[PDB]
Amino acid sequence: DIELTQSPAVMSAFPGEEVTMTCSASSSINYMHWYQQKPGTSPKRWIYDTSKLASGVPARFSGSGSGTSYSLTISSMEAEDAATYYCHQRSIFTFGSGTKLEIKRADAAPTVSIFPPSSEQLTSGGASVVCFLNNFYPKDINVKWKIDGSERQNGVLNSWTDQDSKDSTYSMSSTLTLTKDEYERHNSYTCEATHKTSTSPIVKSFNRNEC
Amino acid sequence: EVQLVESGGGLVKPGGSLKLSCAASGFAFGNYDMSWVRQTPEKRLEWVAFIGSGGGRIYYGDTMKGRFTISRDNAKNTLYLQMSSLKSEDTAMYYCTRHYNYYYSMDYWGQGTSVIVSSAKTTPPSVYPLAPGSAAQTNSMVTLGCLVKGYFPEPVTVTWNSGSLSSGVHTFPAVLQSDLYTLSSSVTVPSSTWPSETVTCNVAHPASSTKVDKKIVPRDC
Repeated sequence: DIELTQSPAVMSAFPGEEVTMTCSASSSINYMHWYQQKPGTSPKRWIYDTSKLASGVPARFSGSGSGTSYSLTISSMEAEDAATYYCHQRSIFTFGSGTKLEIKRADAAPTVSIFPPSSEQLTSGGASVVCFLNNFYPKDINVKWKIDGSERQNGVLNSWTDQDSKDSTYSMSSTLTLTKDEYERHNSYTCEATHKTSTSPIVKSFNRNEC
Repeated sequence: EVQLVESGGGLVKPGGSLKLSCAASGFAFGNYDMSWVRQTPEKRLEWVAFIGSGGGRIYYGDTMKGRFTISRDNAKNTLYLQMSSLKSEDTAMYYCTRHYNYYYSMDYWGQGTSVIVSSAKTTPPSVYPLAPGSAAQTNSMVTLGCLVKGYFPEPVTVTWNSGSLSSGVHTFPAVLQSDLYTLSSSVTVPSSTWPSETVTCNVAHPASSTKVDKKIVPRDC
């Protein structure tokens, strides 16, 4: 039918910048709407009828377009504007897939720490090695695991937090799960973070046969 | 004033059914068109159903295929959505919304009610203390953790010293390993205060109605 697409899918900017995001329609439609969502809460009416601001919306926001192309614009962006914005219109089944606006800030290297499997998880036949990478920027970051001098990439799961409310950093966990036997069969465990704050990685390790 | 409060969500097996409700306050419920909109785990938003002020005109979304039924009771200010023959792709957060004028923007939304459709069964979590051990740290700060593994369904809530430790906490989004969710939480405190002053993580799983405390203590080697 008439369907919507949005662009860009993700973008980041420093506060003080102009911001524009686009919503387009496979054929001509009118009276476009725009909804704001932040993690953990419901979508919220922001702009409606192509150009009308909902109540409580700063005058830095403006909406425009006609036919098959519409946009939402922000002057002098503020940190509170960070959110995902979705377009939708009265003849459309599926909402546009959203532009996520994120906050740009100064680069920062992660604080890294590594944790051997706990004694009580071992008693149950399992072994998770946990590595935290906290308070870095930008979000792009690489983690490498080495066991006994060899690189390993099988039982690893990585999870990022949403951009932090207070300082706009990101944190991530990287978890390597094994059984007890495979853990008992190797000695040196290393967690390595390669960011772009560092040509040289940040390294944290332990030996199983210690403690 | 205006309030939209939803209810009836929960966990159901494929093929099953469930009826959602949305209680209203603060306005003349009979004057307004109402809708249900759903957000998939992929954050995708879909117009599931629509109903006019009187209940005489109705619309359903494309993938609905006869299995949804929207109704209202303007005498009890309540909106309903009956779901039949559920599929896994019907898993979503479901929102009750109100319409403003005849271009059909949605000016008020409810808090949402979560519908999960799978064969998995409710499982309490395991909670393991993450102390440094053979990877001891040696600076002004120390980072500790708790590992939460093997629970279904979401969510869990993690606190530290019953909420007293709030700064320096990162609790990461859960990840699905084999129909069971796993999550970790870290906290950073001054190096001088541990184990001198106790650190405990508090894990709550509402669905299994379980509460467990794990003190983070140094190991025996």
